[PDB]
Amino acid sequence: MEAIPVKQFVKHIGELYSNNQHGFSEDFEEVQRCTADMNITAEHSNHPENKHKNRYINILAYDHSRVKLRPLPGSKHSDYINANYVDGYNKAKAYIATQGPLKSTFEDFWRMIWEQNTGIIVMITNLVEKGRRKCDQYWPTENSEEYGNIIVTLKSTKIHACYTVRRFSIRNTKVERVVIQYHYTQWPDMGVPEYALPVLTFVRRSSAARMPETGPVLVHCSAGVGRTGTYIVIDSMLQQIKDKSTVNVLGFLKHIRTQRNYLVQTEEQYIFIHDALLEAILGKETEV
Repeated sequence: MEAIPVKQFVKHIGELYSNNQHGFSEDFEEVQRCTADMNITAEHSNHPENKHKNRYINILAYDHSRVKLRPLPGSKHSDYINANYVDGYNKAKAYIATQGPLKSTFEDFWRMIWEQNTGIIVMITNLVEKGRRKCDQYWPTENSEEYGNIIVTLKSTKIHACYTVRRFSIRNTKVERVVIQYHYTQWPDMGVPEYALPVLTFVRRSSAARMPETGPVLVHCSAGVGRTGTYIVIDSMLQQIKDKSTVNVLGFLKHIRTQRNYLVQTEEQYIFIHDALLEAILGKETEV
């Protein structure tokens, strides 16, 4: 895959903006089309027994990269959750991208967290936005809550200007673990954040929280495609910049689009990614 030095990437961004953002439009159009003939299937998502497990009927999890739950007694499709492994920078399956959990999927959600050895949750949505339900509260407001065989206890809450951090411990009663939730809270009902700096800080801090060597970082918003893809791309590209002082947004995005549908869902989001990376490059840190 063809990466470009930071200095060239910065000039490339100026070019994508020019001529009424003509370059951004052709880029994203290319992204929108790039899997159209691959017949990537999602039969499980579409199976009538999993229907109520999906937040949106047209947002599916591709079969080849879906996260599978261990089967349950009783049960055939008890392995299904609307969630996919997604690659990160130099590390396959660095993330799980999933929808905002439904009440009917709370057990599954926490079971996946257990079975995957996930230690970090990144939540990029409020429970309700502009009066619309985006996600259900899958964690205890206080003290403990049991979700099937997993007992979740809220240990601490830290509220920051643009995000909140919650520390849980979770116990499997089939028979411990720390799970930390980074919840970005400052998000407009329409469009992308006006300023990238708050988002950059959230990405930096939530990303550093990833301890070796634990399971994939779970990233979700509402549908688990738009803001979720945006986060995955920014996080990955930042890591690539720190490592090699090179960037490749379009190539990386086309790649992860094979892993879950609609990752980075809108052209506005695609543009935001570049604005965010530009400000990261201008603001720091070494070898630019």
